[PDB]
Amino acid sequence: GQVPVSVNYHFSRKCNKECLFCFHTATTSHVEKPENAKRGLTLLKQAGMKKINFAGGEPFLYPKFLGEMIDFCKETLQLESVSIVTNGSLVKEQFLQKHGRNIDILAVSCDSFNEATNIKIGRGSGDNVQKLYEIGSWCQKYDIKFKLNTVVNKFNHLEDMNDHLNALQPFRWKCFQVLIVTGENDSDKTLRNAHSLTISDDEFDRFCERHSSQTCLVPEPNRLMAKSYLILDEYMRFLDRNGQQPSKSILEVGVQQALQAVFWDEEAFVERGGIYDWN
Ligand SMILES: Nc1ccn([C@@H]2O[C@H](COP(=O)(O)OP(=O)(O)OP(=O)(O)O)[C@@H](O)[C@H]2O)c(=O)n1
Ligand SMILES: C[S@@+](CC[C@H](N)C(=O)[O-])C[C@H]1O[C@@H](n2cnc3c(N)ncnc32)[C@H](O)[C@@H]1O
Ligand code: SF4
Repeated sequence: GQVPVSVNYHFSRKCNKECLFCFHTATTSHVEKPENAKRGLTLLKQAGMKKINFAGGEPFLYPKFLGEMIDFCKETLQLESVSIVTNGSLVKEQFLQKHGRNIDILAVSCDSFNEATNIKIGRGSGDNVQKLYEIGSWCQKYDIKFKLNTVVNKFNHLEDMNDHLNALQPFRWKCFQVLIVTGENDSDKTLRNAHSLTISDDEFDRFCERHSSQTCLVPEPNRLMAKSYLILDEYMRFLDRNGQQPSKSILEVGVQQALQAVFWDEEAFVERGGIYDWN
């Protein structure tokens, strides 16, 4: 069986924002009890997990749970890399002061540095860029690696972000071609429809070209993003991200049997840079 070296745990689906492309929508409000999440994280560690990314959903809607899991994953499990990805709006300095020793990487999602763009996308009410710079400075202060995630879409594919990126200096800048996920953002029956925001291969490439002097840039065209992640849902089942049913929960059948039920393109994972110096 595959070794689940780097795992995204979408532990909640609730979110405070309305990004028009969102591919992990608010279809439930279930979250595992802390004791059960810690058991699941323990099984993943024992199966060879090195890196955990907390996602959703917006993680900072659940700071008590998130802090508990981050402290556990570093202090108890001794994971090599504990990461979070957040829209940044609800992050407070106090959280990084309290839990910063246990956070390896903090990724903030900001798709543009024109505040009109972030508002039209539906992520922001006009303070995302300001908040991003603030979080950048806190990571500096609390010894956290600072990472930026950008979705390249119809509304921002012509933008030039170089001066900002030169000011921010994240160690890692993920540039995702907006991705369609069956059952999440692919019709008018779903909570989103991203079809009107999708871009050509050539548009995505010209964006990456515009930013070719950024050595932190990590591009992810649809080909490399689609099946290259290990994704646990709010019940700690692995998701196939293609319309297939989830696995059974790792808490019910164990990691090996759960992972067997999904496809994970390990060739894609390596090629996109999934293994890196993540502490
Ligand atoms: N088909 C896919 C592919 C990816 N994702 C999600 O998209 C996000 C991408 O965020 P990123 O910061 O790239 O995740 P990490 O795993 O932290 O990336 P890396 O280790 O490469 O820095 C993750 O939450 C992942 O689970 C998804 O929901 N569906
Ligand atoms: C679902 S969000 C969860 C964490 C948090 N709410 C945030 O937005 O950072 C995880 C990452 O996927 C990105 N993402 C969301 N929808 C996407 C899509 N359709 N295609 C590509 N990336 C997308 C987000 O911008 C973010 O960087
Ligand atoms: S991508 Fe936007 S809508 Fe989706 S979970 Fe993150 S902030 Fe919320």
